[PDB]
Amino acid sequence: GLFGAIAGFIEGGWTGMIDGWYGYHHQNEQGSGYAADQKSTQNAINGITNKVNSVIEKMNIQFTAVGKEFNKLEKRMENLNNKVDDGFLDIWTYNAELLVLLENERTLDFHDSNVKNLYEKVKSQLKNNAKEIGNGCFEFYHKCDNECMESVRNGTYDYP
Amino acid sequence: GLFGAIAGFIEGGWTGMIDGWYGYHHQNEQGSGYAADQKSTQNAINGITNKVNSVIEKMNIQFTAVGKEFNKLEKRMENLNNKVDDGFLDIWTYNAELLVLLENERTLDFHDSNVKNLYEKVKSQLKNNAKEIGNGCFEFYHKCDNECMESVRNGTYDYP
Amino acid sequence: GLFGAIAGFIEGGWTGMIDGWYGYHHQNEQGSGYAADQKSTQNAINGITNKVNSVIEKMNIQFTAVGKEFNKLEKRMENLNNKVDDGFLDIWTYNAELLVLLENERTLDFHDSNVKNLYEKVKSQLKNNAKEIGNGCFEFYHKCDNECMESVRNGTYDYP
Amino acid sequence: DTICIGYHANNSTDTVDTVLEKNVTVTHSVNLLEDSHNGKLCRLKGIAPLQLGKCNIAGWLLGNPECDPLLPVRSWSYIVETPNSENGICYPGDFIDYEELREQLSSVSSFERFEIFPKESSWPNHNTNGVTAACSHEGKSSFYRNLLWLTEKEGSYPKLKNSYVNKKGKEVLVLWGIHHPPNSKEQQNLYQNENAYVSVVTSNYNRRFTPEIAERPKVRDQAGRMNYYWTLLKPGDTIIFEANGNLIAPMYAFALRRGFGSGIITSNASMHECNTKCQTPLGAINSSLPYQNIHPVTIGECPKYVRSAKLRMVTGLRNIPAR
Amino acid sequence: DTICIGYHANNSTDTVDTVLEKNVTVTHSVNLLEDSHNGKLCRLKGIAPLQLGKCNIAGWLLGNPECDPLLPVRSWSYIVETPNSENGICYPGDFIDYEELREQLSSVSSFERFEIFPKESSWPNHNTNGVTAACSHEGKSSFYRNLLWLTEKEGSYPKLKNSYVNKKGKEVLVLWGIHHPPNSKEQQNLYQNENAYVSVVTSNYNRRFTPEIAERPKVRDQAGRMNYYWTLLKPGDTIIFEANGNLIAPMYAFALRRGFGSGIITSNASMHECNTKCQTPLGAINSSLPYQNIHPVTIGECPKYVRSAKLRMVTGLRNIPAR
Amino acid sequence: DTICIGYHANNSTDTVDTVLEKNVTVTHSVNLLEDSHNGKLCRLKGIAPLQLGKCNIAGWLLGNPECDPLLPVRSWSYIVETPNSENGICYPGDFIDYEELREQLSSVSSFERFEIFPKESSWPNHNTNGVTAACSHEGKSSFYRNLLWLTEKEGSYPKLKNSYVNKKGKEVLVLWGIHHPPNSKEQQNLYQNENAYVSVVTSNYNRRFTPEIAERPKVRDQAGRMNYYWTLLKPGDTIIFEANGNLIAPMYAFALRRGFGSGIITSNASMHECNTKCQTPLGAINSSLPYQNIHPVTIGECPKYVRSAKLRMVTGLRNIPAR
Ligand SMILES: CC(=O)N[C@@H]1[C@@H](O)[C@H](O)[C@@H](CO)O[C@H]1O
Ligand SMILES: CC(=O)N[C@@H]1[C@@H](O)[C@H](O)[C@@H](CO)O[C@H]1O
Ligand SMILES: CC(=O)N[C@@H]1[C@@H](O)[C@H](O)[C@@H](CO)O[C@H]1O
Repeated sequence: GLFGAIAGFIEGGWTGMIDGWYGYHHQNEQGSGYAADQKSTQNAINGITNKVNSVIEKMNIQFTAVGKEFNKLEKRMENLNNKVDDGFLDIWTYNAELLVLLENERTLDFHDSNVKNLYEKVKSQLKNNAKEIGNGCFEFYHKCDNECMESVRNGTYDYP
Repeated sequence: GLFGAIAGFIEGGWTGMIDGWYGYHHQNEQGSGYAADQKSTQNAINGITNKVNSVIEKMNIQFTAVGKEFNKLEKRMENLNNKVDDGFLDIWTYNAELLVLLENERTLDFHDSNVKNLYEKVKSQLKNNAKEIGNGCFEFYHKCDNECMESVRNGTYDYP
Repeated sequence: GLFGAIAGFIEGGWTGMIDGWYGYHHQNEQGSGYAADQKSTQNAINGITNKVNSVIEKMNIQFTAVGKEFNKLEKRMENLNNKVDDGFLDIWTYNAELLVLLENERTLDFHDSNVKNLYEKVKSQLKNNAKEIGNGCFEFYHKCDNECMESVRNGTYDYP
Repeated sequence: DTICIGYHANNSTDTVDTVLEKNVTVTHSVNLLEDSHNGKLCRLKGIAPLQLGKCNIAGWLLGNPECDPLLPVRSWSYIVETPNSENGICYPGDFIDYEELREQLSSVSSFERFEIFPKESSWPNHNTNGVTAACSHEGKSSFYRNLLWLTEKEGSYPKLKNSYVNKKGKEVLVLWGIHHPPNSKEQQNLYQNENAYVSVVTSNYNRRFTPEIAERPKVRDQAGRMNYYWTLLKPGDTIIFEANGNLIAPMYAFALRRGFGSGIITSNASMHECNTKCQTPLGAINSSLPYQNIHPVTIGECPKYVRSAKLRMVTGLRNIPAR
Repeated sequence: DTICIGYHANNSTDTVDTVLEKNVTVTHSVNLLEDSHNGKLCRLKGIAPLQLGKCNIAGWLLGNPECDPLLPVRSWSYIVETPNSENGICYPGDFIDYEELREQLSSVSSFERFEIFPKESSWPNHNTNGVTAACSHEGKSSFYRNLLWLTEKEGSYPKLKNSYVNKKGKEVLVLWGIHHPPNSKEQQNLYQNENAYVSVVTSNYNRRFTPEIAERPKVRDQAGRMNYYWTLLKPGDTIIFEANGNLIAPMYAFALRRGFGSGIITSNASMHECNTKCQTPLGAINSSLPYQNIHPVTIGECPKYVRSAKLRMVTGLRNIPAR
Repeated sequence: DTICIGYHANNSTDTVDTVLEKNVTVTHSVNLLEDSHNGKLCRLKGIAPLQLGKCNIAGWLLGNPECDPLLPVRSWSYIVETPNSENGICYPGDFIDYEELREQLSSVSSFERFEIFPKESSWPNHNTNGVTAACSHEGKSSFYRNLLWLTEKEGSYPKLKNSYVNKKGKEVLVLWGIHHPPNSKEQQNLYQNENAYVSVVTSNYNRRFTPEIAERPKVRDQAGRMNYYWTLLKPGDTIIFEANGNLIAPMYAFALRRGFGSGIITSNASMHECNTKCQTPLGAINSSLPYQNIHPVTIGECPKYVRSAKLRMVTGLRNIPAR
């Protein structure tokens, strides 16, 4: 990963999450459970949705394109027509394949970045009230409620 | 942002800083005020300037291009010419629009990255001589003048 | 650099390194020295090698392309042929030059990123068993063996 | 009490290519390449195409006896020829500017076939039963449905001159032919005059035709030849035919209506009662995807043809089930 | 004592699009799309264009009486036709290879109109006052200024042969016509010879013309027709005209000088005393921007035309005043 | 004790450009732009090209006496003309559809030159020794090797009618000419018949030629003219020549074999005993790089031509020796 998070200091994903792409897990006495961070997952959705729609939109509709006939004494013209169709086809095939290859890389790195930033947003929130354990996880020192685990998932959380 | 600084752990910008893109605000019992980081701002200016110039330079001037006439028995040649002109027009419109959309994204990330690294630059200097507070800000432990604030700006300040 | 490592907090490269692109230096009493990280360097080689092969693969071979003659009364056809050849040539020259410029940028950031991630990978292990000094460097608080400096390289070393 | 920060994962096996790595399994992705089509030729926005079948544009427009089933068709959304469209010209000869004529029909949405020169009343002093075994129908010598073979009458071929003023309010496609006997005896026998000529003129068309007599290799068992010509008579204009032999006169002409989006395609697929917005020679397409790798020939509103085998855009992320 | 790290912000309302997000307000950006123009036709590098006005290339080169104001113009930077350029050929007929001639003139930077065959001494044995109502001037029957209608003199039209050796050191564009009477009656009292011909030859040009007489619909009240032809006479070569009727002889010819960057455009904009490096049919452009969405037709050194309505690159950062 | 994390550096001076910075020194890089070749003309996959030398396609196919060295060549990989390929037609005239003939030859991999009409037994009643100073060899008047100038014999020029059935199982290219005397006296002395004509027909070709007599500027000291024509006789078809004058008859024809990848190029480079997969007019290329800036004209499998002066992709990183 470009930002070190995904497939990085956070070895794998959670098949247990089904509310989004990014989220959390808690180890309280009231129980455990996964929860997606709507904020970051939504932004990620609006952006990727915009990316796919931009790619689709730039490729406006292809109107009627047909072949043409040339008599036996029009071989040069027939070959010019051939050079034109093949030349454009080469360019469009090239553009499409490159655009997809390049954006996919950009997209994967995008997610990696979101996870990294989400992790940091939490780390800077908790500060000294917890330690960084198995990468991605945090062990609270004061132990805190479910209503408090929420304060963490929502950016609030009050105490150093 | 891809790097988490702009519109990230540094909520907003300073309409008060007019000497550059990235900088510092100071708070002393000598006074307050803003100061742009020439080093960073300039390097970002060189980069963006070369980028825009590259985009412009790659589109070397369009020389004389006009329409062509065809008699009533040259419909196929007329349509061929039409296909050629439309085809090239579609490709350049596509190329121009795509190139701008993709580079604009990269440019914004560029700035984000610049703010992140400048921050990490200062953080690593004020190692243990202050603490991280309102994100982007640092509260000194020993209280330091105006000259010392400058030692932070020009990358010096060599205190454990 | 985009990630701040190369030419960043790690001012320069090591001419002494001749095993890979990213590595470490020994500073204990059993002698100094350099050691390249096979994991990182290799993964980086797989990616960059794939990138170059993609660029090359996308540009299939140009088959026979030759000029054409036109009689004195086929000036419009001759100019059309000319517009087609120049048109395609402009696009491919533009494509080739843009792709290389943009990917070169990406490649350099990729390395910057790999140095950053490897730096953080180490900085997350040592943790308290040493401090960060000359940027990229860590002074072991407990002082350890050559065999030990190896624990760090092979990603082991799990001490608080 | 521990809170962890993580990312989604699932059982998806979707794969996409990136610049640094190929076949990367991801959680969610979207296909941008349409590879599925109907077979089947369909109506285009409710309008059926013209299926020439065993006939080609030439056989259709000249009225080759084996294309009669096409005589009534008046409108279409596109034209379809098949690999078996062999029935075109039936009497050997050259069809001048045939390719351009095809291009013209490519923007025609419909027309009315009408009698420009009625068989009975237009040629009082000439025979019109001229028929040939090269253009047979039901095993009997016949002739083009839209043309008339004019020949000598009672040992005489009076210089003829016929006009037709276009009052259709549209361009009228007129076709005709010039017959070339293989020898002087035939020329004399069929047209009386040895040095005949044909003249066809309008406000913007002016051509003269001279018989070129010589022995030639037999084609469809004919040493003779017939050259075919055509013009577009503008609204309100007049066309004048003048000749003293060799004229294969127009009997039916076509009042043309222009449209957009049509074209001529070659296909061996079958016509069914389906409707589409996008047709290719292999089958119809119903899709919103930006690209397609089905066929470069398209009628209507279609995705852009590309040679790509796969174009998939990753939306989700690297999928690491961590099983 | 506190020290913060922050970024610039302002009141800029500039917006740009990106792959992930549209209309993003930024502090600094640059427009790369030129959309402003003069609304006028200008001089190109100090040289004015040839404004044919109510005339077209044909009217200009043949010398249509209605195009006399153009007769003296010798050089130009580009040629401008207008939607109302109707005055071309005044006597009905076909202008052979007209489009190609237009293409030739497209690379001509200037020429000298000169008498190739002085009216006074070139045709001692033929009348040269032939005139027509189809080419009237000042409500009076007239004729092309660059051609001469030769007719029978004193009941006779002797076979003529005239030559011209190109010593201008430049290609010489020669134009001429072939008249086609509507009936042999007229053919004979204009040219005497019922069976006439015209021959025009040079070292690389060789063509013969035969009158084709026939009743034709009246165009510009003429049942007759006049076809026009041209050829380029290489430096030093000789062109020979020979005929016994129907020749519409050349009187003036043009010694051509070739240049680069010219062309023919159609515009309804007016000529003003302005100078530009880039001209379009809508107006002149003065810009250094890479793209323009003004018009696809351009003369000079212009920005590349694209269909885009907007192309703006962000230079500054995301604008967050946080007011 | 200390452990540092760092990156590789070296003495490399390679530079590459990026979007943000130009000439960035890197450690490892790869060139993608091929700029080398051997200024030689080579065999293409073992097969040598046809070098026309001082001759051009016209000279070669008509059999211009100055192109005898080419007579035996039966196959090639590509065709090569030089800036000094002047020897085309030697007797002035027009080579009809010459450009299309060149296009036809560009896909011919080989042919067999054979006698379609043996000189000794084809024209029993006509003289075949016709010769001209315009087509001289060894300082003596001669004629095209593949054509025969037929003229009157014993004050007579009988109407000739010869045929040839294509039993070669391949397309046969037939070439011929029509001579045009400058005056009737010459027409009479050479062909006897004042109103001669030539006719050429096949199953799909049909043209008649009429001598057009007129005084003309001398080219290669000839006021006369000779026009050349050609056609492709389909396998099994028959071609018939019929004439009573002016025919420059076919003697040798060409049974053609089609291939792929061939073409005509213009070069002043010399042929050498080298082999290549990619040939350009400047020299041969042996490379695997995606692009080349050597020449746009290519024969074989070559890198894509681009106007770039440099295309270097960085693989290693920013080089900082820190000395
Ligand atoms: C974003 C959201 O779900 N809203 C809750 C809010 O109602 C609650 O008061 C606060 C502290 O518990 O945490 C937020 O997450
Ligand atoms: C679509 C295509 O490849 N064309 C073939 C066609 O050549 C063949 O005559 C026909 C026989 O049914 O089958 C079609 O599929
Ligand atoms: C200003 C600039 O960056 N361009 C120079 C170029 O003029 C020079 O030819 C090349 C090699 O010496 O080095 C580049 O850096």
